[PDB]
Amino acid sequence: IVGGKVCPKGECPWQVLLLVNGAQLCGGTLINTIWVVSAAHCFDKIKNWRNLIAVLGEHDLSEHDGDEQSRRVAQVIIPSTYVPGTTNHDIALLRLHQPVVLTDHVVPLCLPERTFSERTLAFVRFSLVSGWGQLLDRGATALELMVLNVPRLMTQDCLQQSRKVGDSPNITEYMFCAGYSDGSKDSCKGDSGGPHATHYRGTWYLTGIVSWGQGCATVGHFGVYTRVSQYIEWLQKLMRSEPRPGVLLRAPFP
Amino acid sequence: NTVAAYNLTWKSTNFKTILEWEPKPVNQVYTVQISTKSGDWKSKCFYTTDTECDLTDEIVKDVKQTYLARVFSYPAGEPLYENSPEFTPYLETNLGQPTIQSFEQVGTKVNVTVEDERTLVRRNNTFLSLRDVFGKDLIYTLYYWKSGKKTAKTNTNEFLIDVDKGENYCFSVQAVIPSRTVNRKSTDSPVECMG
Amino acid sequence: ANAFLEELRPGSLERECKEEQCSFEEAREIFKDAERTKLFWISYSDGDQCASSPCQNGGSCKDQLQSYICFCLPAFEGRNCETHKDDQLICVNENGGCEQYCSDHTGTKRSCRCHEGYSLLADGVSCTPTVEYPCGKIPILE
Ligand SMILES: C[C@@H](CCc1ccccc1)Nc1c(F)c(Oc2cccc(C(=N)N)c2)nc(Oc2ccccc2C(=O)O)c1F
Ligand SMILES: C[As](C)(=O)[O-]
Ligand SMILES: [Ca+2]
Ligand SMILES: [Ca+2]
Ligand SMILES: [Ca+2]
Ligand SMILES: [Ca+2]
Ligand SMILES: [Ca+2]
Ligand SMILES: [Ca+2]
Ligand SMILES: [Ca+2]
Ligand SMILES: [Ca+2]
Repeated sequence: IVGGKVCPKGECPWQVLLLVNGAQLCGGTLINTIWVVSAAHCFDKIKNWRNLIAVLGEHDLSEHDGDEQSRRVAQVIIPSTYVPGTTNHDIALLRLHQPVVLTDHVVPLCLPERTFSERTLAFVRFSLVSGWGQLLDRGATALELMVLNVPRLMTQDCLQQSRKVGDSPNITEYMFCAGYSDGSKDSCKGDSGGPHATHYRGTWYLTGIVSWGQGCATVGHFGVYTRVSQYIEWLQKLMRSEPRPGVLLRAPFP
Repeated sequence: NTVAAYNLTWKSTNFKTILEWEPKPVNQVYTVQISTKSGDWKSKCFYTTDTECDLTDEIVKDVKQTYLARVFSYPAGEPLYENSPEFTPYLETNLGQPTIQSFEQVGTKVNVTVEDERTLVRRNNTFLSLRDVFGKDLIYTLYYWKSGKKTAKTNTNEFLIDVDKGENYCFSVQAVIPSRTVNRKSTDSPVECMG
Repeated sequence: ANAFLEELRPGSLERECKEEQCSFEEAREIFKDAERTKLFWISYSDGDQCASSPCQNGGSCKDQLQSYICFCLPAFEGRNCETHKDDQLICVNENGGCEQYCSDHTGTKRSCRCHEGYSLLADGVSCTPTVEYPCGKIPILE
């Protein structure tokens, strides 16, 4: 996170830490006890498929305070339409091998239904963004979970207020922009997959997956997030499907 | 398909704020949204075929705040939209035309009173007057003739001018907000003369 | 107005313009000066827009210069008090008042629902947790 604050222990309970071969990989979002939502791009150059661990209740990467729980991931499902190295459809669904236990420091974020998100949650300005990513472009990673509040933007605005970079990948209907254009705050490499949660009438919902941007907190560029609302029923259909053997699964979208 | 709205204009007088825009709907309907620079967007005028939206009840919750609005176009069979210029009520809302409440002759001095025209700002169901809203920022300006054209200024609603005990003077006032540089003066009221 | 032997008498704003309805000359015949007659006339001719009785549903109307202002009762709004706020109860409006999910309805009233782990209260809009760890809640703060 660039320009955020350390989230206090327990106030970002749906934050998951993805580890591959023991190393820190990406963030995620607990959606219930067995599933977590992440970004498809974290798995692009992953070779060790059965060496994927999901850690919850985590806060400080430099200590084990017995609040953290880890499970191995049995399945990562990405849309067949996603093309590695690119930008579109950057979403992944992981089936935890064993269900974690909801505790004071382990609670899932609510995955809303398409219309509530599309017509209601889409209009609350600020939403939270968190993770253990770089504290600035190419800078170091954080040890304690970091949070950031960022204002959402309609794509037309996002396009109207950004420096016209002739190589920038188009912002599709599967993503939305959010953050600041003055280079002060933004998600950053290492946070991908993490949650963008919107608060509404006493409850928190999953509205976006940290996905991409032109370098962290660049002037004239907002961070772009995966539009989770477009994948609600796809997410639902998959959570109802029997475990198709093999860890990776490129399910058809939709 | 649709066509994005355009020429979104704010029209405001005594806080009755109404957003207008073009064009006239032809196989499309509109929806408007309002918000302060950093607040959640509130939808008003749902699927309206009209080219205007009454935003008074929203803007009068804090007249000193700055609001931006947008107008969406939906096909009548993210959508297109256009943002409105920004509008800070307190500094841009038009001061209606004033109204001389009376003009009592006290000896050689004559007292002219301007009535506090009601604004749309409410408080406990009641409507605050222009003076409860602007306070010391509101200056009323009196014009009076006997061939002549004299003026006077007051930071209340009453004037006391020296009339030549010999003729029937005439009046007309103007509300002025000195601090402004935009819509700082109102249209002159209807002329009132002593019979 | 002008009667047989009235203009033999010097003009009068009440008698001629307030009492009776005057013309532009008659007013000019009174105020004498062009600009003085103009100033009076611009207000004397740009009528009472509230005459067409344009403010509906109980609103009051303040006339203006080729315009007016409507002051509406609490449950109404719009340029002429046409909008009934009581009728705006649709999901695209404050999530239809629903705490969580709002289902819009045509002839029927909007109906609220909830997310797994919550239950709709009796008020028909609120949701209460049915389980110890409902989804969008931070235990340490709750
Ligand atoms: C998705 C794809 C499209 C290609 C592309 C990449 C960049 C720009 C346009 C297209 N490419 C990528 C990203 F978009 C990306 O995005 C952001 C991630 C977080 C924050 C960002 C920000 N807000 N600045 C931007 N991070 C990427 O890699 C990481 C490298 C080092 C460490 C962590 C990384 C990671 O997290 O995956 C990456 F490969
Ligand atoms: C949203 As963009 C083009 O600034 O990166
Ligand atoms: Ca730890
Ligand atoms: Ca006459
Ligand atoms: Ca006459
Ligand atoms: Ca007469
Ligand atoms: Ca008469
Ligand atoms: Ca004459
Ligand atoms: Ca005459
Ligand atoms: Ca008039």
